[PDB]
Amino acid sequence: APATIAAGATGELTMYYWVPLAYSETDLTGAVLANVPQSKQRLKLEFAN
Amino acid sequence: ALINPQFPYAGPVPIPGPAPTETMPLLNYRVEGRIAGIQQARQFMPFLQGPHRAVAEQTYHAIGTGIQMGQTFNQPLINTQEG
Repeated sequence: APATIAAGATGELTMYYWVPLAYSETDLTGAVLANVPQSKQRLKLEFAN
Repeated sequence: ALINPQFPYAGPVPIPGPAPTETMPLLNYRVEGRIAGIQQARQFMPFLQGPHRAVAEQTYHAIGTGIQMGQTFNQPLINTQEG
């Protein structure tokens, strides 16, 4: 992300987030079995405005 | 089939089902069928039952007649050799 965006300028930003279910790549505590239901998962995201 | 715990596959389609109709009935058919037109014994065809000749043989009749008649000329007499 640009440190500053001057008057009249347009800045381009990139951000990444990891939403964990499993604790880590080797510890599956918290992981979700999703091949067991037709019932949908919901990942709700509210963005800046 | 796979079942996964803890999300288990419901143990049935349960009692909340919507019976939509009672139209289940096929009414038996009752009928009397008569196909009775007068039949006439015969049909016309161009040809039935023939085993037509692909080639015939040559065929003939016969005659002869006449008599035994003749005009003849003979060899001359000759000296006899031996005997």
